[PDB]
Amino acid sequence: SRRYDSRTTIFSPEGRLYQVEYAMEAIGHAGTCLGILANDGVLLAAERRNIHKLLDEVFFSEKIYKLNEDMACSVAGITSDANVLTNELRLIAQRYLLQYQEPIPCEQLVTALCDIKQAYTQFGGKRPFGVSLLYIGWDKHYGFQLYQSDPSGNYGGWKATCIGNNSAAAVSMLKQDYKEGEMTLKSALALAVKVLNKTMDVSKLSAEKVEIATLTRESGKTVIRVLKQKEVEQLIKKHEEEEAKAER
Amino acid sequence: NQYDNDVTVWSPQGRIHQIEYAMEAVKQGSATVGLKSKTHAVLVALKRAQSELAAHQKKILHVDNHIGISIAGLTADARLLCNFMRQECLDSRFVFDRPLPVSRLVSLIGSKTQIPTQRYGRRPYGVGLLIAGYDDMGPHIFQTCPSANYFDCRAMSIGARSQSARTYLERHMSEFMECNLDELVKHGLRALRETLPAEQDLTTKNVSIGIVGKDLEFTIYDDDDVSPFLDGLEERPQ
Amino acid sequence: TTIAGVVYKDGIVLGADTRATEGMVVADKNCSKIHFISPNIYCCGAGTAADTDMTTQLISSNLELHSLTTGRLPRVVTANRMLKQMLFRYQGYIGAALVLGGVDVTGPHLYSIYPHGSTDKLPYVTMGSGSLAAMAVFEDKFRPDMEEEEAKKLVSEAIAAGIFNDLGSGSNIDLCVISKSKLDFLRPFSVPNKKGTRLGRYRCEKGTTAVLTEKVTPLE
Amino acid sequence: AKRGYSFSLTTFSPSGKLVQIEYALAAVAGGAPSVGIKAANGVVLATEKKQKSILYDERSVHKVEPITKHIGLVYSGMGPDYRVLVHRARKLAQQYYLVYQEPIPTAQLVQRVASVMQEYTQSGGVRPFGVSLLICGWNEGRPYLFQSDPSGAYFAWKATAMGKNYVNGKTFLEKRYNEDLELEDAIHTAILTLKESFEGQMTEDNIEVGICNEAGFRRLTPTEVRDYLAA
Amino acid sequence: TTIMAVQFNGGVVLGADSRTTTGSYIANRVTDKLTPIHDHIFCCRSGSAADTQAVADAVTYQLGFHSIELNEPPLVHTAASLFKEMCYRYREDLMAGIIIAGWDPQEGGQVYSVPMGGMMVRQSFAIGGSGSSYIYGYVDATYREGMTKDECLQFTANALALAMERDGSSGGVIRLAAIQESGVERQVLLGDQIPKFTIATL
Amino acid sequence: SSIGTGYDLSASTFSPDGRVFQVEYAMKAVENSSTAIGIRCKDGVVFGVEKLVLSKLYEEGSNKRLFNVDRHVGMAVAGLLADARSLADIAREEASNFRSNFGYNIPLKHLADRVAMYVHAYTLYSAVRPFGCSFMLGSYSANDGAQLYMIDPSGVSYGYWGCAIGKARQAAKTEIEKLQMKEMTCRDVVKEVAKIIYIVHDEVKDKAFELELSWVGELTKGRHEIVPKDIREEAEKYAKESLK
Amino acid sequence: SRGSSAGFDRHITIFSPEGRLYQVEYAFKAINQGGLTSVAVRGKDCAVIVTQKKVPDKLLDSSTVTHLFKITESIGCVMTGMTADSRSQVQRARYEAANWKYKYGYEIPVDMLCKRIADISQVYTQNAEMRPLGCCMILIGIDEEQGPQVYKCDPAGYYCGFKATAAGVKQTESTSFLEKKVKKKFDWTFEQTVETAITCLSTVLSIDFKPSEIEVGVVTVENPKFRILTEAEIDAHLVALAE
Amino acid sequence: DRGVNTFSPEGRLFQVEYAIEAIKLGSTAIGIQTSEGVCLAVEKRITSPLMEPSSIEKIVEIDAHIGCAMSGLIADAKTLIDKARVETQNHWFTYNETMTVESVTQAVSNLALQFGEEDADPGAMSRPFGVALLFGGVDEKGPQLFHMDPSGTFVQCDARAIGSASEGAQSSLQEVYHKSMTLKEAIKSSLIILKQVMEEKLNATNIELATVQPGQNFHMFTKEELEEVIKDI
Ligand SMILES: *[C@@](C)(CO)[C@](*)(O)[C@H](Cc1ccccc1)NC(=O)[C@H](Cc1ccc(OC)cc1)NC(=O)[C@H](C)NC(=O)CN1CCOCC1
Ligand SMILES: *[C@@](C)(CO)[C@](*)(O)[C@H](Cc1ccccc1)NC(=O)[C@H](Cc1ccc(OC)cc1)NC(=O)[C@H](C)NC(=O)CN1CCOCC1
Repeated sequence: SRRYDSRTTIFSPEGRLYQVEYAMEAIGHAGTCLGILANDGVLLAAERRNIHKLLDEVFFSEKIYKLNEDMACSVAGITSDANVLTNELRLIAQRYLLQYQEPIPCEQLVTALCDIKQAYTQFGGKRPFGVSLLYIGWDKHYGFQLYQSDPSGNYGGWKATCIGNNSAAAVSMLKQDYKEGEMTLKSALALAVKVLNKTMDVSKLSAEKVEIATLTRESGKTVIRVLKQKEVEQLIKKHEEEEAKAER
Repeated sequence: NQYDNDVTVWSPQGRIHQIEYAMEAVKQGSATVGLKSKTHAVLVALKRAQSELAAHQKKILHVDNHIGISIAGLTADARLLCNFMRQECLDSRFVFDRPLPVSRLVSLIGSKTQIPTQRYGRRPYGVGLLIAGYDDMGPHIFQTCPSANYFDCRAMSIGARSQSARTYLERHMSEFMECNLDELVKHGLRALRETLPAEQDLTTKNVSIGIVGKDLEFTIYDDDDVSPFLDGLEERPQ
Repeated sequence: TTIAGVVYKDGIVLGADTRATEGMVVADKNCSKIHFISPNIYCCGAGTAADTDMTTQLISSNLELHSLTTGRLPRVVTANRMLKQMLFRYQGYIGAALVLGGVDVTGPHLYSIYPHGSTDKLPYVTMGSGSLAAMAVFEDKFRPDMEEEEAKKLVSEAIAAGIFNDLGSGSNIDLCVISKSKLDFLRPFSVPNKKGTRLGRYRCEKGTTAVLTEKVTPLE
Repeated sequence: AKRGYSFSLTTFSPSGKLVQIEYALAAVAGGAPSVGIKAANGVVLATEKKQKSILYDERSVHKVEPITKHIGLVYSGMGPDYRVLVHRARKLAQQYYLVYQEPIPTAQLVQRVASVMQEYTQSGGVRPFGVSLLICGWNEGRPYLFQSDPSGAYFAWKATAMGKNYVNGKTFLEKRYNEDLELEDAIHTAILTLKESFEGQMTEDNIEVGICNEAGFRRLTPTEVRDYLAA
Repeated sequence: TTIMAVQFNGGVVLGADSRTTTGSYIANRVTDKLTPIHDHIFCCRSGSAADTQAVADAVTYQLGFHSIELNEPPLVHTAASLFKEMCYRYREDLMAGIIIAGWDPQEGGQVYSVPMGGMMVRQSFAIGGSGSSYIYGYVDATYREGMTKDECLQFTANALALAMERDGSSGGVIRLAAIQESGVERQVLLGDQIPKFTIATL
Repeated sequence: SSIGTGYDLSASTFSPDGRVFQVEYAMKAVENSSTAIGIRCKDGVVFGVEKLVLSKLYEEGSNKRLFNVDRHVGMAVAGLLADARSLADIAREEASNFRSNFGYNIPLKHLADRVAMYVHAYTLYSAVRPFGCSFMLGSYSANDGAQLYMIDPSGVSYGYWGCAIGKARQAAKTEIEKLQMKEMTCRDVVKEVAKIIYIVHDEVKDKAFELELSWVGELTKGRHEIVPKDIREEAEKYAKESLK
Repeated sequence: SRGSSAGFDRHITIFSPEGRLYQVEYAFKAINQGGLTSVAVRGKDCAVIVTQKKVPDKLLDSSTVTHLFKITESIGCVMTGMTADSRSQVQRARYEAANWKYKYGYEIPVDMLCKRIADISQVYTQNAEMRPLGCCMILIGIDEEQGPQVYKCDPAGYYCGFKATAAGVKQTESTSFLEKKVKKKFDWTFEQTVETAITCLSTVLSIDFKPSEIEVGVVTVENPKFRILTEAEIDAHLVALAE
Repeated sequence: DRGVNTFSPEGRLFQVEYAIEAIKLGSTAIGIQTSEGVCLAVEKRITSPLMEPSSIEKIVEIDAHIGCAMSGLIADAKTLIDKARVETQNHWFTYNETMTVESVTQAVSNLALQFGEEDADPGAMSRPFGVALLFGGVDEKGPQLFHMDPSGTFVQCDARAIGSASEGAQSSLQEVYHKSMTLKEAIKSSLIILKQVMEEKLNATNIELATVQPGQNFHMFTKEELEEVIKDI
């Protein structure tokens, strides 16, 4: 029995967790997934890996999951593990609503799942969830928010972050253009197209290959919207006009 | 070398090393002797001083009014097993109001000691006992091992250098039955004497005696209680 | 309720009224009491309505699971066993009195199942609070190996007797005919009772009710 | 005397790959080829059922199975694993019907089945399923075709092929598939996709095919297969 | 109910009425209270219809598996022992008065009584059910040592007819079953066939 | 029988040629232990065991390898005596459960099947190890006659006219094939059982031994009993006389 | 790559780089450890099972040495493989069959019984704690709807219906014999089916059997009861083959 | 890699043997049993002047008549000391009397080999306790001193040392100890032997001293109490 045990919840001589770190390597293979926080809203923009000609396209989205009436998330990592965690997030959000009759605040929802993910690293002898998540949402405590999750169970609030393929190269590209306190969803989308175009292996960048969703506040209630085909096409060709303008 | 980690692993020779290594603990423990007559059953035990400034470690334990045990091996395993023996005895007197027959208790040990030797992540009981008892069938001397096997004995000795004690009991086994209580104990500690190196002999410090029989219940004699038996020290020749 | 079943020449006829009651008031004038179990077996239900619905749906579900595994048409005995062993296990606390009927590879079979889990196999059975009235008709008019149209008439007359005599029964007569090659689920087989036409007009005209507050919410 | 291991048998490698899932994917790749095609009018599932001996009875076991009156399944890879997923899917479909009194949506069934497949990649003392599923359905006046793989990920397809020579099968499909073909034509190209990866020539007892439309899901009879087989 | 089983040389004779009551209403006027458990083993059921039925179905399952595993034709005593275990363990929950009667190649014809308590006793003849009260006198006066199979059939039919005559919760049709080495043979008595003992008053 | 980079460490693991070595090594345990035989006569079954004495300090009757499972069933063991006793306890309990459920003495073939199913259950997992014990079961009935069964560490059960388990099992079976047990009375068998044991016993390599004998048959009214000292001592006299 | 191994894929039921399950494959070679061969042939209105009956010595009571087993009154089987594993699978088959009738009110089909055993066998092929059963079951019976059935289930969990089958050492050589015989359009009477079963096992081993060397189990439409032939009746078929 | 209940070819349990090795890394402790009482001494071994010496407690009272000194992996002793405290109070509740020093020692010793992997509870011990204990107390049988080790073996000692320097301390006790010395001599002897083996210089802060005697309860020595005995150079 102990012969076949691979000890997933064990410490390295260095003082680290191999299975967590190896799970982190898995995320770096999944589609480039980024999100940035603006003054008037917040958005998620992800690279789609389901790009085959013979795919059907049944759902409203591929990697953008709706969790709450005021909250949405995107995923980088193992797709199947993501479906487990996102379903659990919906359950956590509903338990809060059952108990307090108010929407779950963004941090409380993130931390709740993160405590589950941490548990898998400490006890049970099972493999960690190979998923990193980006959370966008609104609550009456901090307003528009953006969060990030790790297989370790770690979480963090960000003004702008990226997870997945070419995570490192996208973050330094964000540092270049992001302006804190003066960012609008208008320019936020422009930044989103800018980063994805350079980081993705495709140099043309069609609407088929990217997925963008926005979280806004319209007259009291929260609006989560996944951008249509032509709406993305318009943002991409606008970026080309700024690319060809770089003859100065 | 790759079969000696668990009890559940049979070796190509048809042996279980974990059971065999557990038996080594009995050899590593201090020597003790047990013998019987037609009326009495006597346990003699040699106590060990960890660093002769601490008291000599306990060796003989109570089980019931008619049963007492001598230990060899792991103390903590000895107490654990003794509590089981005490419990089964108390159960018998509760339900039937009669003393539990020695043989029946010993066979209950044979079943309890077996269970762990066949489950993964378990270990054998690292202790060998010498059970002295008296019932309807007279006096009894029984031996248990880390292997759930048990033995009905005329006389028995287990522990370090118990081979020399065993050969003395071999020589004098034809005299034990018709012989009296005072002579039985003398024969017992004379066997226990043979285990000791030629320099040191028996004292009021290092000898423990347990006696159960027809007239008296199981009694342990330790320090000043052991001196009437030592008075009559025949002295050691070699 | 009034529910009844008959075994005729070609198969089974099942009958039921359409009255549901809460206390001594009619809750539903047209409720479905003949339930689907399988494409070849149907089951009538009486007593606690909710118990009737859920017990009949669970077994129907369990038979579909069974018939998918076997690839064969399910048997009326399996429906009988499944219903019997459940109702017994719940010591009669599930108040479902049942009339089970269907056509097998074995042939036409009819059962009556009691809330406590006792079953009877008979050519004609009645259950419900109108059972006595319905059973009287069968004892008087039933004949062995009768024709389909004749059996339809018999069962309907039995249900009618339950309707016009038992206060717990009323409204429409439902039928279900099951044979070796055909199934007729005749929902309103007979409408023997109708509401009298309101020849007086009481239509409350626009603006005859005083309002205190109004809010209009537009939608998509 | 029985127990059960608590530790995962599927773990992350140094490169970040779940080795057992990729090894299970090698298991489905060596299995009998199967094809599925959505036809905006119906769905066709067809699979190679090459027997071996003729001593085997062709009508005894099925590769194309109904989950319910409107959903069907086909597989590639290991027979025994697939059958477990069939009984599990049938149960899930019934759980839904008991609660909502409405036929389970195809998308909803696939998700619930994929979750079970996901469980066997993280749960203690088990290996993943060596099967990829082809699920077809018709609900809300629309045809559906899904794929569920060993990891528990699912994909919506217009047309796809799996098992032996699935790469050539898919390239054959993208050249031949029209997003406006009727069911009759869809069945024809499905057998043609199998023909590409067959060798040995086809009989009506040599392959298995099932259809799904507004009338429900059913298995095509050997007489009907023979009629389409006049290529 | 009324139920009855008589042991003869080569086997047993079983008899029951056909009435099932729900209060004062006959829910089933033609009931088969003689339940087959195995090839040669039968049981007579009285008391709760649902209770006795469930026990019968469990004994059939239990004895079925037991027989196959043992590879012998099942003992009547064994079938009676399976009834006893259930009727004794759940005596507070069940209302069952069972008579187990049958044949086996080891002990021949056997009749066992399992009353409501869950005790078991072998008898030459046994009677049970509410109607059995009215026929204790007759059954004790009529029974003779070593009756033939045809006489036992007459004996059960007579006793039951008298019981159905007086008891309200008994009536309908007499069902008889004869079990011997050769197998089981069944017959049914209707109206005229029931032994008439005329209404005896002024 | 060689490869052991795994394969032979667990009972839940097959070898590449399709063998469970843990069961085979468990069978080696019974091969190392002293020989035990049993013979089915016309009117019962007789058991005989060579009990090797490790020390003369053990009482005559210690390490008894003969067991009473039920009032009508006997048990002779070979191999690891610890496992043997626990298997006897299982057999005891199975036999008593039958009486408590069905009211009569358990038929031997059913008891043998039940116990063998238990034995087999210890050959399938890594959580447990197989029993290092082979045992024989004997019973006599007026309705069933004489019956003798043997169960090995794998869980295999067979009926025997004569059977040998232990160190010299193949050496003993050649001596039993010489006997006409089907026509013999169990009074004559005792003599012959003792002879076979003495022949098979190794005089120089193994030390002194005690002969244990039990029987169940017509002579013992169907009850399994230890052979009386006067009859046992007669057979030992006869067995030594055969060594001319 | 062919014959490749990673980790403990040859010790527990986990996938190899090729996608194989070596422990299950080793369980198939464990069937041949018995050294016996079984043959099953389906007739027009019957189903026949035949097996080797190797009793090495006088000391064994030959009535207890068998691989033919009754599951129900109407369903019998032949076990090929490890004897103790075989017994276990039979007791489970007996259990599932009796449980089926109790729950559903009718007798379990040969079709359904084989499926259930194969489903149970699947659990051992996915769980690492226990080995698969190194044995093979061939069930026969008259279905009250379809007629004579011959079904077989693997340690892998594969199951199928058959016109004829074999199991054991000389399996692949005797299925090759059965192929030739089935392609020839015979009149599959009881006589034809029993004799085809015997001659298959006879020519595949080159023995010419004595009545004590084989055991035969049959199921007929005229008698759905599972029946074992006995030496007297087997010899009758053996003397008839002298043509 | 093996299970925690694996025997060495010599007949010892690996984990139990290695748990004894952990004591050899702990701070040294001395207990002396005399006719007038029992004294317990232990070195604190402070690594930083910023660390509060009053928070390092290696001698704790179990009851008014029983004290305990510990050496090795201090963290492990938390449960052993707590279980001893619960046992003494349970005994008073049931029997209206104080537990004997031997009884308490035995109760704690029962917990020593309560570790394992398979066949375990939802919170069973995974390994032995890496501590040695010295139980000093007074009951009807006068004053006694008991020593428990990870194996479970408990024994009465006239004088015993446990820790990293228990080698030289035990042989030094076999020179000074007389079986009729006073408690004042016992305290003097123990502190002398303690300073002989300590790396740091002995003062009234880096050590801990406690006494239990038939006259009065378990007494923890304060700074001033220590100064009185430390002054003897
Ligand atoms: C006739 C009408 C009874 O006179 C039938 O048995 C009928 C069965 C039916 C009706 C509709 C749909 C399917 C089947 N029974 C009823 O209509 C039933 C009558 C009833 C009331 C109370 C009872 O006491 C336990 C038993 C039977 N009506 C209902 O179930 C109504 C709608 N619901 C309730 O009265 C609520 N009850 C349920 C039981 O627990 C107490 C509250
Ligand atoms: C005679 C007729 C009466 O004593 C028989 O014992 C007969 C037994 C029988 C019936 C059918 C098939 C085989 C054998 N008993 C009955 O007909 C029985 C009478 C009875 C009712 C309740 C009892 O308490 C548990 C005991 C005996 N009738 C029934 O079982 C009928 C079908 N069901 C009901 O009466 C419903 N009851 C159940 C208990 O709670 C009250 C409602």
